[PDB]
Amino acid sequence: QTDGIYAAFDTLMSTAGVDSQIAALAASEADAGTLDAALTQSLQEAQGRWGLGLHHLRHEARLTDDGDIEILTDGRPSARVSEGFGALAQAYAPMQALDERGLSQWAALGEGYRAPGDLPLAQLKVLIEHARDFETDWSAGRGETFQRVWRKGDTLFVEVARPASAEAALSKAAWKVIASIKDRAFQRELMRRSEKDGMLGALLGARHAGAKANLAQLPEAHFTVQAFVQTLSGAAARNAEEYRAALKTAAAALEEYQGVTTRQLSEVLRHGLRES
Amino acid sequence: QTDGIYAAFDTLMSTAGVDSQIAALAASEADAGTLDAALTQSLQEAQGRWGLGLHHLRHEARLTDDGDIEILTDGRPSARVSEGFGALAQAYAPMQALDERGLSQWAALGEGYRAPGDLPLAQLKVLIEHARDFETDWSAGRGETFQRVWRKGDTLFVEVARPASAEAALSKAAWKVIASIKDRAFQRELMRRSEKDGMLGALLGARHAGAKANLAQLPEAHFTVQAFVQTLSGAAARNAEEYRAALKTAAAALEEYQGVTTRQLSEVLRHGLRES
Repeated sequence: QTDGIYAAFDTLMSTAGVDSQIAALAASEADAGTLDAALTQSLQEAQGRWGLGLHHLRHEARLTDDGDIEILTDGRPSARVSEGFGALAQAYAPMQALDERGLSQWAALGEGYRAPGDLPLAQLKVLIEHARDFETDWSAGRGETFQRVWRKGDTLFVEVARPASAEAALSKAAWKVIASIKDRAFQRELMRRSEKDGMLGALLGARHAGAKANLAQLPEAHFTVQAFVQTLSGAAARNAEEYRAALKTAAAALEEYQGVTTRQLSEVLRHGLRES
Repeated sequence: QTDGIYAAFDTLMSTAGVDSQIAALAASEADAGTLDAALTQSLQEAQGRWGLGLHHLRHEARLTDDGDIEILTDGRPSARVSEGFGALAQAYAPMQALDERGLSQWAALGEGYRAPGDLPLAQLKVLIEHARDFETDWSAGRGETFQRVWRKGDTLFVEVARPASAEAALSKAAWKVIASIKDRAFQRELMRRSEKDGMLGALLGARHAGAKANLAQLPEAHFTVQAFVQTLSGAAARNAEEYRAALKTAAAALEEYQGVTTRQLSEVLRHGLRES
C-alpha cells in the first residue's frame, strides 16, 4: 500500500524531465541520508520546471519510518507520495496565485519591490553587477514565452516559462496515441465527441472499464513542464554576459524538456495501447 | 552621574546633539514604559552621529532594577551609565573597526556585496529606484566630508561623515577660548605654553592644578558629533533626486552640530579658568 514508492517518486519526477533514479539509488543500498538528499534535489529541480510558482518556499522530500516519502514546503508536511499525485497537486493548489496567462504572481523573493520586466538592458546590468538581492516582474521573452530574473544571496536565477495546462498535454499525448490506431469508428466517435467535450471525456466514454480508474493514477494529469530555471553562482551571478547566455540556455532547455516529457508520455500512453 | 542617572544620560546624549529630555520625562505624568522607549530612541539617534560605525548592531537602553541605565548591543549588556562615560567608550571600542581616515569598515547591512562609492550617478540611480537592500562603500563628498548610502527595507539611509576625535574637537574648542581671551598677559603665557605642549595642553595648564581632572569625567572627552544620518521613506527612498537633496541636508546638519558642540565645549573650558 506504500510499496513501489521509490518508483512512484521517479515517475512523478519524470513529468518534469528529471531522471532522479531514486529507485536505483535505494537498490544500491544507499544510506537514508543519501536518499533524502537526492529526493530533495530532484523535487527542487522539478519545482523549477513545473511552473506552479512557489520559488518563495523551501521544497524538501524525506523518507519516513513507515516506508513513505513526505513532501514539505517551508518544513510543513504538505503531502505523502502514497496518497497519490492528485493529492499532491491539491496540496500545492492553495499556495499558488496564477494570473490570466498562467504565470505566477508571487515574488520569488517575497514581499518587496519588483523592478519592471521590460527594463533597459543597461539598468538591468547595473542591478546584476552592483545590487544585493533584486527581482524583476515577468516580461515577454520570445515565441509566446515569458521570462524573469532574480538574485537571492550568491545565486542568480533566470526563469523562462510558457504556461501550458496538464489536461491539454494529456489530450494531445492521447491524439498521437489514438492517431496510431486502426482507422475506424473508435476514432470518428472520439473526434465527434471532440465537438462536444474534453478528450479525457471522449476517451473515457468510448473506451472500456478501468480507463478512468487506470488513468487516475497518471501524474502527467496534474504536472507538466512549463518553465525552466537556469542558475548562476559566484562571480558569474554578477556578470551580465553570463546572464544573457543563461537566458538563451533556459529557453533552449524549455524547448528540450517540453519535447522530452511529451515523448515519454506518448511512449507510456502507447505502452497502454499494446497492453490493451 | 552628578545629579541623577537621568541627568547623566541627558548629558551623554548632548554629546551627539540629542536633546533627549529624559529628566523631564521622568518628572512628568507620562505613562509607564515611556522612559525605556525614550532612552532607546535617543540612543539610536546618538549612534547615527557619534560615528562609531555600529549600524549593523541593534542599540537599546533600559532602566535596571537598582535604578541604573543599561546600554545594550544585540540584546547583550555592554555597560551602565553610572559606571561612567570612559567605560562606555571602552565597551564600544572592541566592536569598532575604523580605518586610517576614521571611517567604519563595517557594512551597515553586514556581510555581503558593497558597490563602489564613486559609482556613476546614473548607475547609482538604478540602484535607488530598482534594487532592494544595497549598500555603497565610502567615497569623498563636498567640503572635506565623506558619504555613503544604504537601504534597509522601506528606508534609505544617507550618511555624511567628517571624522574628528574627541581630542581634536576639544583642541578646537580650546583654540576658540584662547582666542576670545580679553586679558593679553595670560594669553602670551598660554600661547608660549602652546608653541610648546599644544593648545589644550596650555589651556588645562592655566587652570588650577588637576585641570585634566573633572573634565576627563565629562562625556565630551569620549564622544563627539562626527557624522549625520538622514533618512528617506516611501517613494522618496526610491528617488535619486531625493538622495542628492538628502546629502546636502545631512552635510548641513553635520556642519551645524559640529559648530554647536564646539561652542558648548568652548563654554565647558571657560567656566573653570576665567574665575581663576
